[PDB]
This record gives sequence, structure tokens and C-alpha cells, in this order.
Amino acid sequence: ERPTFYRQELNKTIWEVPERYQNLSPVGSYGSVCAAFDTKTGLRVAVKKLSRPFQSIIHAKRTYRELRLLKHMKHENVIGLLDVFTPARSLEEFNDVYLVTHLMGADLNQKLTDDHVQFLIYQILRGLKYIHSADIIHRDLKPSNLAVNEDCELKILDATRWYRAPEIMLNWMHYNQTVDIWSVGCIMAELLTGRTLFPGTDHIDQLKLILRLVGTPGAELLKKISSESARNYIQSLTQMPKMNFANVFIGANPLAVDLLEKMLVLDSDKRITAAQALAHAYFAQYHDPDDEPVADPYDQSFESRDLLIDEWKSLTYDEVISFVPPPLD
Ligand SMILES: Nc1ccc2c(NC3CC3)nc(-c3ccccc3)nc2c1
Ligand SMILES: O=C(OCc1ccccc1)c1cccnc1
Repeated sequence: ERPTFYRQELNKTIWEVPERYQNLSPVGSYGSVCAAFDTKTGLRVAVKKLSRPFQSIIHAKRTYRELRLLKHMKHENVIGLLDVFTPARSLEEFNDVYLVTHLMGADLNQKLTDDHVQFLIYQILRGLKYIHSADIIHRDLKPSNLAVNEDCELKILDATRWYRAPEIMLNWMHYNQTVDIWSVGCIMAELLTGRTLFPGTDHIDQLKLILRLVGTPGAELLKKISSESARNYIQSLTQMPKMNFANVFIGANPLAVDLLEKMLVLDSDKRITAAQALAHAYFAQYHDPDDEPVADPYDQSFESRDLLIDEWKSLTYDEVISFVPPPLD
């Protein structure tokens, strides 16, 4: 049987949650999140109430997508689902979705020491290895999507353009997983210097700042570009030379500089992968081949489906029903 719920009004919204969760306190406003005490585990959790989860086809599918993704993620450097619930007793009543996860400290968004940079980028790459092994691309990696507790343990959660790979800016539709490695490079650079590596004011400025560091594309990359207008734009630009990173990141650990060179390669095909970066010398004190696990296969065949609102809603409901809490250990 389902547990006993209780209503209350927090900020704007009504909140109907199981008695299990106590002392709800707002932490910000996709949906709004409350901090809470979980009486079953004795841990602090974050409860997210999705807003209007089924108000349109796209909302409906987004709701399903988010629930599917969170139910899949089981890795210490990625956000996972402690609980999901609805106060509804039937599919017909069903209109609210709440998700529960570990309350984490602040987000990553100062100049940090080299050992702090090592450990944090290590953990990001370890989560990303896992995510990527599932054929999931994060696409929106940035400091505010990284939660860090006082113990410097990090979990991947969820201007965006500052961390975006140049092939996304240029609107290539066949970009792949290494768009995330680009973002890691921009994050790591920012941690090491205390400044945004590429703080473009728009998408055009963004590219200009990028190419000025990494150089304008050579013939070899230009020959893989299918869009004539895209090729025209970059081919019409002032041909910047690739900068010496050891000069640009003056004083940083030479191994950090070398990893940055391998992450921030213009050509997506020659960018280091998550698994490869983990074996890089910069992470010598943290890397362990037997504790960098891959994920179970993830079925995202639903991404290609076009369904009705009630159908996405019903798929989401099934997923709420089949949820198995993770082991209390
Ligand atoms: N194998 C590849 C590797 C890199 C690529 C890239 N990279 C952009 C220079 C940063 N851009 C594009 C592309 C194609 C059509 C429209 C817009 C962009 N394709 C690429 C194909
Ligand atoms: O804003 C937060 O809640 C987000 C969230 C995301 C997914 C499921 C439940 C809650 C949050 C995340 C990590 C630490 N503290 C709060």
C-alpha cells in the first residue's frame, strides 16, 4: 500500500509528499526543488516537483525522458534517484511527479589548487565515462551542473554557450559524445585560472574566441564539413594559428596543460575520450582501471517516437510504478 501524504503550500506551489519526508524548505525554482529530511534513511534529500509535467506533447515526453534517465543512472559521480512518487492513486488521477535525490552542497561555480583540480576533473571524467558508455550525451556540462559537497565529492546533475563545443555552435547535427569533453576542457581551464576560458557574448563572438585559441580549421577538418555555408563562414575567417597552450596556461602543471591540449581540439574526431583521459598521466594518483565502471545498456528508442500526450503520460506512470528503491547500505 502507498504511504500517507500531507499537503502544504511552499512559496507558490502546493506540495503533497509522503510523511516519510519532513521539514521541507525551498532552495530555488522544469520545476522547483525543496530541501527535506528523509526519515527512512536519516539523510538530507532534495525533492523536485515537476511543473505541468503533462501540459503538452513536448512536456510529456520531457517528463518521461527525465524519469527514464534518472532511473538509469547508478554511479557515484552521477545524480541518481532515491525515490519518485505521485500523490495519485490511479493513472486517471495522475498529474504530478516528484523526484527525490541526495541533497548535495554547492555547485562548482575561484582559483583552485592543482590537486583540487585533479580530483574534481577526475570525478567528472569518471561519471562521463559511465554516462557515455550508455550512449548518453550530457550536452549541457557547465559548473552549475556539477554538485560538490564539503568532502569534494562530485556528482554530475541534469551562460551555456561558454562551455559549448564549436561543432554545436556551428549547428552540426551529427555531433557525438566528445562535445562533453570540450565542456570538461573549458571547466578545467576555468578551475585552473579562475576565469571563463571562452566568455563569448553571442554564438559568433563565441566561435571567434575559440578559434583564436585553437586555430582556424585546417584543410583536413574542412574536408569533413558537409554544409557549404558553414564551410564558407570558417573559410572566410581570419586564419588564426593554434596557440601554444603551455604559454597560455603559464605556470600550470605541464600535465594539466597537456590534457587541456587533448580535450580542446577543434576536430571532434581527434578529441580525447572520457575513458582515454582517465588513463592520462595528470590523474596518476586517482586513476584505477578496476573502479571506473561502465553502465548497463540504455534504450532511448523512444526518442524517435511521436506519441500522444496521454501515451507519454501513461509510459511515465508505468515508470513511477516499476521504480525499485536503491539498497539502503
Ligand atoms: N567529422 C567532423 C568533424 C568536425 C565537424 C565540425 N566541427 C566544427 C569546426 C568545429 N563541424 C561540422 C559541421 C558540418 C555541417 C554544418 C556545421 C558543422 N562537421 C564536422 C564533421
Ligand atoms: O536542486 C536540486 O535538486 C534537483 C533534483 C534533481 C533530480 C531529482 C531530484 C532533485 C539539488 C541537487 C543536488 C543537491 N542539492 C539540490
